[PDB]
Amino acid sequence: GKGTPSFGKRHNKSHTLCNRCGRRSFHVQKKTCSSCGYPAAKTRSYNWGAKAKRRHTTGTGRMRYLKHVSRRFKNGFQTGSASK
Amino acid sequence: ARYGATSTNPAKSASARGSYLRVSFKNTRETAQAINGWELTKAQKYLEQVLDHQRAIPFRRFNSSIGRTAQGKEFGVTKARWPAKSVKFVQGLLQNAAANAEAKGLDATKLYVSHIQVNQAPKQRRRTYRAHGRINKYESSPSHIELVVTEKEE
Amino acid sequence: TAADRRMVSGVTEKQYKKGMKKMQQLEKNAINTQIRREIKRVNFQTHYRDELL
Amino acid sequence: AGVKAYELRTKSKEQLASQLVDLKKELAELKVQKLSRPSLPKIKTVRKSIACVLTVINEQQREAVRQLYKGKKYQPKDLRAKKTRALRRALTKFEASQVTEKQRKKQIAFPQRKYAIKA
Amino acid sequence: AAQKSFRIKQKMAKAKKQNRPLPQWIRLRTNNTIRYNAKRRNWRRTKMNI
Amino acid sequence: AKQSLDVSSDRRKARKAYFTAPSSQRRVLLSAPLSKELRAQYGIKALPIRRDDEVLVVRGSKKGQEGKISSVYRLKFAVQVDKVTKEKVNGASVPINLHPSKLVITKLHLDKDRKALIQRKGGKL
Amino acid sequence: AMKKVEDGNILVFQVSMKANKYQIKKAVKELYEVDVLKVNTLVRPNGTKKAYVRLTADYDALDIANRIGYI
Amino acid sequence: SEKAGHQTSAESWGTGRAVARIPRVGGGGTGRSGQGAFGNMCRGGRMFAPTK
RNA sequence: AUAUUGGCGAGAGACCGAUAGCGAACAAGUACAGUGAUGGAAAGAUGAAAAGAACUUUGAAAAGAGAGUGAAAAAGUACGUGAAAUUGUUGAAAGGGAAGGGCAUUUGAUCAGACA
RNA sequence: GUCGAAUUUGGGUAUAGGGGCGAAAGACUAAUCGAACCAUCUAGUAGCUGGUUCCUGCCGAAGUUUCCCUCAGGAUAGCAG
RNA sequence: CGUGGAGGUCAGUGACGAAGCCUAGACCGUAAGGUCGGGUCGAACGGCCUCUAGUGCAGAUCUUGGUGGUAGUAGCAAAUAUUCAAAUGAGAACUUUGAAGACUGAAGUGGGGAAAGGUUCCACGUCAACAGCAGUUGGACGUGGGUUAGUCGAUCCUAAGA
RNA sequence: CUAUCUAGCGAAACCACAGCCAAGGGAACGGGCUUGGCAGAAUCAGCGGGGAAAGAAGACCCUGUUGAGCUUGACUCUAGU
Ligand SMILES: [Zn+2]
Repeated sequence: GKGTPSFGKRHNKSHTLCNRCGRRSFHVQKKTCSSCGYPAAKTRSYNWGAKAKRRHTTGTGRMRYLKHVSRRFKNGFQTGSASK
Repeated sequence: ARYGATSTNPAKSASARGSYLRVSFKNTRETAQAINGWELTKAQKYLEQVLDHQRAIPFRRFNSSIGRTAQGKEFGVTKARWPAKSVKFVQGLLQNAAANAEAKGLDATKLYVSHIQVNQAPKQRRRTYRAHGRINKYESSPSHIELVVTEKEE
Repeated sequence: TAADRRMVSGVTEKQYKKGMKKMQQLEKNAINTQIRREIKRVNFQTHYRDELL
Repeated sequence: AGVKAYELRTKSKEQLASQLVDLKKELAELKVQKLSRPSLPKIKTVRKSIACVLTVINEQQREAVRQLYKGKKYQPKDLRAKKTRALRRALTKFEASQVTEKQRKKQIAFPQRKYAIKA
Repeated sequence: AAQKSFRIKQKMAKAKKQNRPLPQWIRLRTNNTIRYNAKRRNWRRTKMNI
Repeated sequence: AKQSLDVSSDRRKARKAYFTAPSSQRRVLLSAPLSKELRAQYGIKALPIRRDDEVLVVRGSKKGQEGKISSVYRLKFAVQVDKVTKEKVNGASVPINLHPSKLVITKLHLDKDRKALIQRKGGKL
Repeated sequence: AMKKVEDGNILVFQVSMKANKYQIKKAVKELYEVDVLKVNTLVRPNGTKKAYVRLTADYDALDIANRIGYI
Repeated sequence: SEKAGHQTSAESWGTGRAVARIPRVGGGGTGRSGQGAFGNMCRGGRMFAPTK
């Protein structure tokens, strides 16, 4: 049987957790991930997947440093001590 | 907590209620119509004879292909059943309406169950698993119950 | 005993029981929603073999 | 509520470094009483007090290393300016204001003069 | 498995801490639209794919 | 009418700039008028409300009930007054959430940085 | 864990995740001024680390637990 | 929005199934997967002649 | 001078008003499905204020009946108004292998106003 | 039916779409194979099928001529408003 | 004729109840539809002259949501089989103990493990849901506890190969 | 062991409205129309005559200025050599 009796032989994973995007896409035999190619330098992104860039672009995360750059521009990238 | 079309006065009445009870709707309806209009001392005697398999509950509306029996003769029907979960939930409200007619001061010697109706509660879903990988519903049919006993005036 | 942790921080022993019984029902209507709406397009397969003739 | 940073700039380096250990001793005893008493709200202030010490310790060592590199040609990349990467690779206001010796002789002889139209 | 790696034991320990109902003092705040813990997993229903 | 292009006449932009105001822009939102003695004594129309001001109610069903500001609950945009309350059927006496606009200030909790505040609003001693 | 304090000389601590059985044997020497026979270590299923340090036959575990203050 | 209703990747099921020939969202495990798309009769679809 | 459906900050509308408008007014690219690329929802409104029903009594309990709060529980966290399908009680009437409809009147019910 | 072998099988690894692999059936390639799955161009095109939302008033047809890879369709003349 | 919005006007209606909804109650119009009484209900909405359109549904094996008849019906029938007393309990064919009766029968219904799952292990509470009958029991719900290495594995080395 | 009867639990396909015939005419094989035969509530277990029963925009045939697999000395090219 190709259905229910052959779904019982599925106990060996072929993808594991990626280390740079943290989702089960890192293919073990190829040794490359498939949502963003992890041993590659640049992340995998395509303009035919316009929706699949909404889930991953700039803004879906903490933005630990970039969220302050717009405030630091307004004051003008000043430095030094503050005030009275 | 409003009730059905009770055409009696509230001053000599006492009422009870159950909501979202997980009895069958189609059996608690025919239980509630077996005792409609009766005296309270004779409905309580009758409803526990049902549990001892004498004097069945006459099924009138929801009675398609149920089995025929001989205990339906006293009602003039040939199809009757003895629903046990239904009478245990109607007995639990006749005992609650006969406890509110003591706290209101009425006499339990001449009460009669005047208005009694059931309704349909929101169903409770489950799944059943059919052949060739299909999924189908498996729902409960719960029921609200309202009940009003009243002193027999003239 | 973490039972007193409730009793100092809002919740009472009684308020937990009537609160969880509402809460365990607030998940009951939602799972009754999920079974009802999905039950139409859940038998809708793709590659059925038709073992006849 | 315990310490206050204006009363910690004054205290010298070895006075802070022994005050910080005295706060870590008090903090560790408070995580024992929390195991036996359900609420313990004092443990917020002791945990914000070793942060107030540590920001005063680091305040002094950044300052003392800055006058150690004062006026030198190269200071570390922790004391230079965190302007954006595009600004640091850009020309300085002397380098941008460099003109050739021919374009400098022209600006002193034929400058842009201002004028009007009526007489 | 039994002989497991550390970066799945670090993941099933987070799922242990997230296997908690709503705290009951949450439902008492001013504008509290939350009423139950809707991201709540159970090992019978939903396998986590880690 | 509106004349600068920095102010909005939008409904939605002005209710989002009210319901999500931070807890110090809610300080001026909860101002309260002074009675017709302090307006002759000091010389302001309104001050931002503060805890432990003695106050009087001019609107509502609790009209003409003196009290004292017990807590400025500037999260529900409400203030609470003690010596008036609501006796529950359980026996608890919860206080009432008033709004600072429906009050009037009778005795003022003077202070530094409020003595100076009245002076910059042209007030007196 | 009280059974390990009272029967044996085993003090049980929750240690930080980056400690490595020399930083625990030396911590209990520096914090509590005792001697440690042997440190054992497991990583609890709530993702924290638990260390069964063991005092050595002349230091007593009840006296150290009482000086700390968890009896 | 010119991409309103055209976010989904819906392909019509065909005719051998006993349901209409509108494009239908594919997948499973959500309530949406199976529903119609891309039309103006559909819920979640376009409008007819989107305003320009 | 020019381009700008991304970023940041503003102003606006003969635009949509929760099956609409972005997929998302809400812990929404969230839950969930797939080995994987990818697919991807549903889900807004008690009241001005929780004053979210103390107490009594029947029940093993949920609950019920009173009582009480409220302008109103014909607003009681299943909470604005709450349509239809479909359902229950009560009231009227009809009924020999369908029901319904058209013209005409008897009978019952019901409604009526210039002169009223 | 075969049951000591052209045996059965675990794990590792190799080959990926006009490509793989085939003791060869067009078989198998994740319930998909005489060319997988996913997203996009894409709202592909259709002389073909179904549907096409209020009332009243007045007038009211055609299946015929000619040409067309024309015959389930058009252009043109006709009738009609 | 009707509808969503726009300019104008009626110094229009409205918490002494606007819109909605219900009504084998009334009236007008050939009709599309308009007006009124009653009930409900609680915050906005109309007439008229013009402007504008995402403007009128019985159908599309229409779309989404909801509900029916069928129907208390089909059925809940493989894996040999259960019974007595007691205890707990509001409640016992089903939970616990005891007494019987039996089965798997050492390629086990036994004891362990590799994949895979991930807290299911274990105790104390508890039965709204789930366990397609039941439930006092539970792999369920609620709160916690629990996995200890110089020798056991990884780590180390190479295989086909990357 | 089912079916059957009871306690508990409790779905689905399908459904314009529905359900007694004979002849007639009719889209040329009516449950309804027309003329007759007639006809008494509610129903239970069977049963396979009928409902041109249900299943799926006929898999055969034809039409399409609709495709695809494959073949060769079809037309137009092409890697390679
Ligand atoms: Zn990745």
